[PDB]
Amino acid sequence: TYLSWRKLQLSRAKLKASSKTSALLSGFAMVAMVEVQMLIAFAICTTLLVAVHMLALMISTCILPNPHERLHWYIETAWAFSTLLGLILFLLEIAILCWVKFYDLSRRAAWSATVVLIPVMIIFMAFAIHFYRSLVSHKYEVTVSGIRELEMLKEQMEQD
Amino acid sequence: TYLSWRKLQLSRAKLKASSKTSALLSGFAMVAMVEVQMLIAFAICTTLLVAVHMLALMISTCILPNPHERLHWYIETAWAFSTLLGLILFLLEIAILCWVKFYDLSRRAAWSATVVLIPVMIIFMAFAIHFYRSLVSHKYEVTVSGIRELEMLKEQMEQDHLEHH
Amino acid sequence: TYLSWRKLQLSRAKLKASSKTSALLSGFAMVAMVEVQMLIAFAICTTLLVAVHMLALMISTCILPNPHERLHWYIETAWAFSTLLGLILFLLEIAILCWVKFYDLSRRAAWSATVVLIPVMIIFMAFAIHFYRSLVSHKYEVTVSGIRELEMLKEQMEQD
Amino acid sequence: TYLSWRKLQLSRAKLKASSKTSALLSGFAMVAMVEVQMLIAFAICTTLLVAVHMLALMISTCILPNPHERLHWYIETAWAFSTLLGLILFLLEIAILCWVKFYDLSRRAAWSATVVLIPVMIIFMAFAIHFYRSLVSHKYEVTVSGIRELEMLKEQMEQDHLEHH
Amino acid sequence: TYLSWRKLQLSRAKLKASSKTSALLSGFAMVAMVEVQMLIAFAICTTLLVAVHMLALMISTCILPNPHERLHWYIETAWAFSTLLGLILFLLEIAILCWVKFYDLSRRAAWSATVVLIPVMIIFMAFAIHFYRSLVSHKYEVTVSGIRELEMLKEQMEQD
Amino acid sequence: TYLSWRKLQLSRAKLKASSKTSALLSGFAMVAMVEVQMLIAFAICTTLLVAVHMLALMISTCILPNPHERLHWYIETAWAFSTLLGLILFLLEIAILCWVKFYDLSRRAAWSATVVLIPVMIIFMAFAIHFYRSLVSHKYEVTVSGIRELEMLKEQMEQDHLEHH
Ligand SMILES: [Ba+2]
Ligand SMILES: [Fe+3]
Ligand SMILES: [Fe+3]
Ligand SMILES: [Zn+2]
Ligand SMILES: [Zn+2]
Ligand SMILES: [Zn+2]
Repeated sequence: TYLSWRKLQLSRAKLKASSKTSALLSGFAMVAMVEVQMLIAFAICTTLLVAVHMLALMISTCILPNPHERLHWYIETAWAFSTLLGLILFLLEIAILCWVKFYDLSRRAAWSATVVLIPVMIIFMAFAIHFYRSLVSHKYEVTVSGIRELEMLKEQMEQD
Repeated sequence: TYLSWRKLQLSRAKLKASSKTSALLSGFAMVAMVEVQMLIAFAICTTLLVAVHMLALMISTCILPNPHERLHWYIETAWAFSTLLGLILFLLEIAILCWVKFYDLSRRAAWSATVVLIPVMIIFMAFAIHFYRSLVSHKYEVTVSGIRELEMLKEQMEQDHLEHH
Repeated sequence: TYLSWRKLQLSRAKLKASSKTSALLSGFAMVAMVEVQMLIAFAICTTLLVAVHMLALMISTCILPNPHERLHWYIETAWAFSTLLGLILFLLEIAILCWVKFYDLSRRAAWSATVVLIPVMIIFMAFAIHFYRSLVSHKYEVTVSGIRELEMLKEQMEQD
Repeated sequence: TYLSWRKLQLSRAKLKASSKTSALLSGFAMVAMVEVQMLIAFAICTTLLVAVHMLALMISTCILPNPHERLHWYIETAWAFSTLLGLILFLLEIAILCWVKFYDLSRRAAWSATVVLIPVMIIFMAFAIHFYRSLVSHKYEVTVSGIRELEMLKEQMEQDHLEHH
Repeated sequence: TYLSWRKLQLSRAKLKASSKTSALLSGFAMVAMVEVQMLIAFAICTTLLVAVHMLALMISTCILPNPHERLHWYIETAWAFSTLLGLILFLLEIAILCWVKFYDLSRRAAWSATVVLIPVMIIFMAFAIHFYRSLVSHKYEVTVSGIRELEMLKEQMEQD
Repeated sequence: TYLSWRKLQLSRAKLKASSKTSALLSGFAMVAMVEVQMLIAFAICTTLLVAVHMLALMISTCILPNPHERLHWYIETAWAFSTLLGLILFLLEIAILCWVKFYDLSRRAAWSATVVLIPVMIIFMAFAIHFYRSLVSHKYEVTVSGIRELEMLKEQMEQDHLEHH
């Protein structure tokens, strides 16, 4: 009873927060684009960011009406994946914007920012891979996949 | 008990989230339009986007007061449909905006974006079709459904009034 | 017990959502007006939109402190009516804004938008009528009024 | 039990909504003022609007820690009053803004708007009066009410301390 | 049980509202500053306002993980104090902004606004004093301090 | 029961507030940057601020699905740390902005502000250090902790599968 209650309240706080954040990032970004008016990057990015976020929101239009377990995990993962694509794209978006604001101003600064982004993107790209892998395949293989990737790390910290 | 409780808390988190997002997308889009100030497209889009979202918000003004099941599902579906049209129109809106911001600047970028929208747009249009199909069909079933509930309400006041003497 | 609990949680999610949306639409609209600077329309509209929304919010300042049933339904309906007037006015506002942005630019587009608004406004005007009618009169007459208007529709779909 | 529960959940939804709206109207107004950059009116209004709203927010900083009943109603009423002044000032603010945006443009529009505000303004001023009247009256009753509660708190620490030995 | 439940739900609605408002005031203010571009005042103010608010938010990062009573009241009061400093600073900020918008325009108006602020600031300064006094000292002294300050008022209303 | 309930409602109010604030600070900062359009500082700051906040938001994408205790505390701490870095970077961001807005205008004001930041910055850096220290240490403990939980999950599917025959 406490487990089903916790699961349901987790989908309910995930609904309310996915909604507020996807909507807010999308809106702030649209405004950020109109306010300033590699550019193929800028457009494909803004447009992709809003598209991916709207996808997540719709997945919150449809989880409400809806064995059951496998379908709910595929939908859940599609929502999580769309959302992660949105956070990543919002980061790329601010990179491309430092780029556009500083283009004819200072190249050193722009390049510096876009560069300091790489290590975080790696962690970001890492998870994006897990959610994508989890989407095509079944829980087991990805569960064992995950134990392998973690155990091969357990050997590194000890050596040091 | 847990089922009716979960259903009611789902309509309550759907109310609170439909409201916050419909209002936020609409407001942000209106501001985005005034800030830059194929164009027939831009205007019809902004205006449709705000109209469809206001529709959703009103459906959240009216689900609160509310056999009942069929009527509640139709209203629910009209809400889901208005909302989905809003997400689509918001996406269309950012396309038209890349279009307008980049028009005399770079055609390659704008076109590239507007194109990369297609695979996602398919999924959006797909669902929009299902939600539309559910509405047109039950236009019949529900109107009646609503008559039966309003009648039962006219009847519950007649019984509740027959005891006042 | 479940009924009184559901009624109370409905007034509580209606309070929280009326508040967030009335405030957000009002603020976004005020900003939309200052950012661009038939115009009598534009001013009367912006001003009416903010006034009607503030009305709803105040009705949320006063439902909190407060036979009881009839008074609560009149207040409820006044809140719903103020809110609906706000959604309508927000739509009119975006119409008038396409109008103002495109005036000396393209008349075809502006007129096109303001036109595509009519069928939705009808549905909007329709409900605005119900809430107004519900305000002056008592539940019964409007309940029967509603059964008549719906039954006269039951005859149309069958014929086709 | 249901009554005390409902009262407490009403102060909790009133806290969460007072906060979101007071903060949002204030922020939006400040931005609206800087964006355009009878004028003594414009400044006194913006400044009063933000001040009154910050007042409300602080009253939400202090209802959280809190005989008790009379004190809680006075504080509640000060919150409702600050909030209502904020709604009024926000309305006044958009009037003065139609005024300023349209000043050298069209006087007819600005005046028309500012006029159409009157019937609604009456209802706002009406309630503002009631909330004001409740405050001035109990300035007496409550101060004392608060002394009795703070004393009982000074006394509950003295009893709670008499047992430590 | 009802008391511990109410206390916990009060810290939970205080968390959610401190967060939304501190974040919103800080963001709106940052934007208000960039949009317009005694000035030492303007900068020290904007900067202090954002700093004090971020302080409150962090205190909401750390109340979540955490005899217990005395520590929780010191943290609580530090949060309340940071928050109050934020509301005050937001008011000062709008004063300084009327000041900056009207400087070369109309001095009468600016001075008028900044002046009408004083009586509210007094009430604001008053509470800021209570929360600060409550921070260095223990509950008792400030409780009695508070009974003295209130009783000396009970003598004024009667005389009139 | 009350303890596990309180813990779960604390992660739920922390989820909802981390989300609203991380998203709002990030969006507001991006807009603040485009609106004005030592500068290497300005760019690295804005970009770091948005990156660290997006990190926090994602940690709220993943705490929802989730021995378990140690893993949940590490994830919790990574969230608290990303969030705190965001508050710091937002503060740094408004400093750099006083700097940039006032650069060719008044150096006294900008410098004054940027200086008055120091005592608060200390408290922020202080906590940032503790949260960092907790992470580096348990890099060991947790990885293992997560292996034990994922294994137990691989084992609970093997038992749940041994009964299907
Ligand atoms: Ba501008
Ligand atoms: Fe809630
Ligand atoms: Fe909320
Ligand atoms: Zn009779
Ligand atoms: Zn003693
Ligand atoms: Zn087998």
